[PDB]
Amino acid sequence: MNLMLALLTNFTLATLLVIIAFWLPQLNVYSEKTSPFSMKFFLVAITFLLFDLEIALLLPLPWASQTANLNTMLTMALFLIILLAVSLAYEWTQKGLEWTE
Amino acid sequence: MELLQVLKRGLQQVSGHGGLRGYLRVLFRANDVRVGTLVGEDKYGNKYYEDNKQFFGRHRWVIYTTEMNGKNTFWDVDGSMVPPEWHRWLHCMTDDP
Amino acid sequence: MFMINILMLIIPILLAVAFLTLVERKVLGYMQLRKGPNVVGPYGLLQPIADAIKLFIKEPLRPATSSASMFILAPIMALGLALTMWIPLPMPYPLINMNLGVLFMLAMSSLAVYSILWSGWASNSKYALIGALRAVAQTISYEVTLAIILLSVLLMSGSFTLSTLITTQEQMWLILPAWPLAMMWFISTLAETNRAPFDLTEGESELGFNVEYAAGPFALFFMAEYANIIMMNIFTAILFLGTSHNPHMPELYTINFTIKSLLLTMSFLWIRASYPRFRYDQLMHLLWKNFLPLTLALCMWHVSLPILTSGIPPQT
Amino acid sequence: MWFEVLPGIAVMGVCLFIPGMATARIHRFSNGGKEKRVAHYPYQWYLMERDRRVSGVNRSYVSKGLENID
Amino acid sequence: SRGEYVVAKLDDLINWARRSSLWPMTFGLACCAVEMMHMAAPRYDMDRFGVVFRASPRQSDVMIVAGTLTNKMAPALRKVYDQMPEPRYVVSMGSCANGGGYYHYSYSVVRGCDRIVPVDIYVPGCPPTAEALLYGILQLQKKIKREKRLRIWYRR
Amino acid sequence: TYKYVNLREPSMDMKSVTDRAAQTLLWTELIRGLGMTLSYLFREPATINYPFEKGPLSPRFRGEHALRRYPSGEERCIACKLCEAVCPAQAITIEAEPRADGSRRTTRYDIDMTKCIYCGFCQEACPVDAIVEGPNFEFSTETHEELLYNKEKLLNNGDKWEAEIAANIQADYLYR
Amino acid sequence: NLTLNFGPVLRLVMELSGEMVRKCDPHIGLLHRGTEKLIEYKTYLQALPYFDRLDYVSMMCNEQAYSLAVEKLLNIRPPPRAQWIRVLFGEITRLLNHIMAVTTHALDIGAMTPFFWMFEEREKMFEFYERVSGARMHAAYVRPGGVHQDLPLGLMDDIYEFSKNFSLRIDELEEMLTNNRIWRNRTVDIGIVTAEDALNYGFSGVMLRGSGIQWDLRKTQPYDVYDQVEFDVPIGSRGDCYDRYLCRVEEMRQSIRIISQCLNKMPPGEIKVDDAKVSPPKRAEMKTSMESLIHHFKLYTEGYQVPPGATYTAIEAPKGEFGVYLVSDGSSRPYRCKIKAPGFAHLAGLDKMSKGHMLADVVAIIGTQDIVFGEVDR
Ligand SMILES: CCCCCCCCCCCCCCCCCC(=O)OC[C@H](COP(=O)([O-])OCC[N+](C)(C)C)OC(=O)CCCCCCCCCCCCCCCCC
Ligand code: SF4
Ligand code: SF4
Ligand code: SF4
Repeated sequence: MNLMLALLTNFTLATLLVIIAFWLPQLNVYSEKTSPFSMKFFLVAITFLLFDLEIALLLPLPWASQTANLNTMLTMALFLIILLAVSLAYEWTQKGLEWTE
Repeated sequence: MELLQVLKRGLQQVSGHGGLRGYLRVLFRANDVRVGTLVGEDKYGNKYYEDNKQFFGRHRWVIYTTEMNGKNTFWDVDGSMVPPEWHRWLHCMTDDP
Repeated sequence: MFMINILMLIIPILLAVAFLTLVERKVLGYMQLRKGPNVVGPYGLLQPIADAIKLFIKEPLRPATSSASMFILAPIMALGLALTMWIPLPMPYPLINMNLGVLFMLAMSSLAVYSILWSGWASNSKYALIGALRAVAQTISYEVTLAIILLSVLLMSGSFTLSTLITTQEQMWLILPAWPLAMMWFISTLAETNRAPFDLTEGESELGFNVEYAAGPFALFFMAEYANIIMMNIFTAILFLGTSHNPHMPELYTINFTIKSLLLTMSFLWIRASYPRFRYDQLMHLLWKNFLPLTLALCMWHVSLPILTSGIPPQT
Repeated sequence: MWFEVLPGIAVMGVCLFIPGMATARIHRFSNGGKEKRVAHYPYQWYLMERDRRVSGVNRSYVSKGLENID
Repeated sequence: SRGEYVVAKLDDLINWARRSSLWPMTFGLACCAVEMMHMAAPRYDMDRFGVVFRASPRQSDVMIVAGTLTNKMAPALRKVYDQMPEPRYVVSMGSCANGGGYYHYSYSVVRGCDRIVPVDIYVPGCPPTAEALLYGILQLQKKIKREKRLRIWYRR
Repeated sequence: TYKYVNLREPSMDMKSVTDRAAQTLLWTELIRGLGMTLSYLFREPATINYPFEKGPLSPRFRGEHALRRYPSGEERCIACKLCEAVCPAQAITIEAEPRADGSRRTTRYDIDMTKCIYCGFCQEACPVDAIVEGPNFEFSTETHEELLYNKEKLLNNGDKWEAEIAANIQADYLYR
Repeated sequence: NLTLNFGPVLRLVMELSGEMVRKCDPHIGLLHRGTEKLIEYKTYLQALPYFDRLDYVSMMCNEQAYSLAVEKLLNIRPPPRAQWIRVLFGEITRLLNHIMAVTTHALDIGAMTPFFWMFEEREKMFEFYERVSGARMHAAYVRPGGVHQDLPLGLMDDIYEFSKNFSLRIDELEEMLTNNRIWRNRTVDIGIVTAEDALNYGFSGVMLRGSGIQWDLRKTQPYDVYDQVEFDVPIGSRGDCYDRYLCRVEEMRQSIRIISQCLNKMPPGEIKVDDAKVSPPKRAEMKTSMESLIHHFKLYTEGYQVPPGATYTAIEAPKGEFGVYLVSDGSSRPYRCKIKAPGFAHLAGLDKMSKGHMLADVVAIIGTQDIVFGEVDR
């Protein structure tokens, strides 16, 4: 219940400031004023997604070090990170990480 | 030791303005509580001070009068309230008050 | 009493953000051989209050936005999330004692990109959208290193609990065994919060995304942005500059911990005054070609180092 | 001078001290002068709920010692 | 308490906030922009009054026209003025902006910026000293201090 | 003679190459820049406390035009129109006629302080030290019409600033 | 390609293919005031203040170029003391321009702090202007025949105290920029100009010297007493923004070297040509002598007549080669006065220099050319 109140208070407070911000100066009456897809940007987002997913597989590492099979665990932990570095090398050499046309 | 002397000068500014009340008066009007040698006063009440240890540009200042020509100038000071005779000394066009 | 606790956390945060604007303007002034605000109140102590009132009684624009509902959602989300990232911070006792607090802060921090993206749409300007896309690509790129670096540090701590980082540093700061990670964590926090030398948004002559906002709505984006600057520097001190906790005198922790959190916040202002600005293609290369190769290599080193020394931390 | 920057730091410093000082005091006020119990794992929660039943008063922080044993 | 007393004090609170946080948008068109930079320089340090060095057009309360306004530039000036959120003030700096100055009789110069936008303060000189523009800014502060928006609304 | 600014060949020995590796990895020259800004944080700022302190000026300063008198009270101007001829901005307008006592005196003397470029040629051309630029530089107005001076406004300025104008001219007329 | 009319005193019309700048189209004229047409309704003295307002960062070097041109058509010579004064303040003006050029070049790309340190030095140099002429910026102190007035007593001592400390100010500026890796990345191999394209595009000044061309009018076609002082001309090797930044920083040091010689070799004498049909007499002798009153009357109403003829006269102004094609018809007012601003040709090469560079580099390239639109548009 505590975490629920904390979220309710923060967003309720933010909404109040926003609406009274759009209305408090409107208590004033000012005269009415009257009167390309980029490919490289997309590749940054996709590269982040595939890297972000691989991070999801690495988050449980601290708990994985508590096992009695450290030899197996340490072998796969270094395999995931090595594979993550192989993806970076492939993009680097294939001109993926460039911003020049 | 030199840390101590800094605090002593900080206290002697309170006594050099006439206690706390005078010290606060020049902190809110002028935003500065330095103490200088009085050079003179003009007929409108402005008081002029000098301190030659200060770097060129801060070595002369004027504490404006609180009333001039029937206008309340306690808060509404203005740089054109300096009469011509003192306008020449305050702007360092001469060394003679 | 919990409701009183929430208000004892929110209001002081906003007041701290209010007077951070003053301190920033005066530290920058003295590094530039000038003073900064010293007229509005003694030593400019009333300057923050004058600025707040002025913005909230100034007429807002609200242009012909394509939605007019994202234009109001963006500042709510930014400020709402900025205050939410404080609730698990041990100072030294959290408001909410989460078991996975370190993971909670990553999760909430990755949602702050929407307010940047939504405000881009709402502006209805094609150019303002380009500025939003560059800012978004910057934020997601540099939170790759935040996640991996954090994982590397927690391998010497053993949990995602934020208060366990206090126990871990009960004999020595983690800055000593992990200073290379601290360097790339500190710079990664500047890029996340669009701070110089990484402020292309506010870096005129190349672009910002929050350009159509004025008055109160603009201040809401500003307040959220500065509350994140304090929060990230509080996170850094807990992570790399652990403060000893005495259960009988908890105030002793708070004073020491606050001084560290201030010194790291002033370092942000110090760095703004000293360096020129990165180019967009150059801060991306600083991440994908320099930080990431080292972060990945150090992650391998920190997974293996505890094993080969027999220094794996306890799970609990 | 540079020391005229400090007063702004003191106000900013004090505002970052209240949240830490307030939480520590409120916990002790609401937990009978002790730290708030930390229950991250099911075993700790089981003990805390058991303490609630042993207190007589439905409060986890009222501890019963040997004087409660015959 | 009387209604005429609350409005008088509320007028002083809004005036105090507005004149203590003037954020200027500087139109640096010609030599007069150089003197405006010396007002931001350490000698005078406009920032210590609350006057920020640079502000965007939509976050700004005052427009400073510093230089010669040409006929090819006038439409851009009016557009920026119309997009300034209110309240908004214009300071005319220098002879060129006040009345055309040295180029008054030119075919490509607008004779004074006050026939394109309204002007609150005129700062004379060619260029005005950085201490003369600062005097003008502090004269705009006192003008805002005399505003009585609430005391006139209460008597409608 | 000439010198090269950027024509050095960096050494390729191991110690030199390692020196640049430490600089690249440990950010040595960036932290050298932080120290310089730290030094300025402890230097006394150059700000003056305007309006209670003023920036230094000199007797030659060129400010607000003004019309002077002889020590008897008679006007110095004799409507020669040299200042009107030399003014590069054509900011001066003059009309004259015989006075009741027969003197050559102006009936109009206007300066448009928005055409004026504050150049000082009017006071160089004057043969009798009548039109001068004074030391006042704080005379900004709230309307455009207050900056169109006529002979009454200019004579009031001269009487108002004569004490300071005379002392400045005393201090500089030996260079003219 | 995406097109942006960035607009506002520069309006840039660029087409961008993503991050690259495929074409740059500068639209100028937002500060055209018809200066060259107004000079035709003025006497030669009345047109002197116009030149202070063309390149308003280097005021006293625009007077010198105009004064050299008129003195050439008049066939007269300024006196030796005036020439030494005109070099002393030519180099002080060159410190004023390079501080503005370098520090506003660095402020537009993020580094805001060096601007405030060095504008305290500009303020002090504005006092040297104000103590000789009475005006901080538009002195109108250099004139055909010499200088208006002589130096006040004690000014040369104050110039010495300022120059004694300036070299330290430059060093602090170089501690922030020269070796900073962020600054180098923004300026190295950006806007590369070949030594042959620079000549054919009309470049002058550090736009030539940055590409290795050994050219400086102060040494090859000297004027006043620049052939009696010692200084070195910085030369670049790669012809980019970084090399040009080093040439201006090193030219600030060579100005302090020239100033140290002007203060020591300043001769006595008069400060304007002793011919009262060109330069006005002294006020003391204008009030006692009949000829001196006649010549004062005519010089300030009609002006001195200049013999018929045309001349192109140029100097090594801080921003490059500044000159005027002054044409005379034998009367008191010039017939035609064309002004050659170095930034007019430099800004016409922006399109060439920004090929294959990012949008954020166009900011740096405009900075390295040191453009002031008072002279570009006139
Ligand atoms: C026994 C086993 C030991 C195993 C571990 C051994 C570790 C040995 C040391 C490894 C190197 C250490 C890593 C350092 C990080 C290097 C990152 C990097 O990419 O460098 C190159 C990068 C860029 O390198 P570059 O731009 O010069 O060139 C890269 C390569 N080429 C030339 C090909 C392009 O440097 C930067 O990160 C730029 C910095 C940006 C500006 C940052 C401002 C700094 C302000 C001071 C902050 C001080 C830190 C405060 C910390 C406070 C924490 C509380
Ligand atoms: S008023 Fe004078 S200084 Fe200002 S732009 Fe015009 S000519 Fe230049
Ligand atoms: S200062 Fe120059 S422009 Fe102004 S009135 Fe005198 S002569 Fe004319
Ligand atoms: S030059 Fe002097 S005397 Fe002649 S008209 Fe002008 S002010 Fe009068």
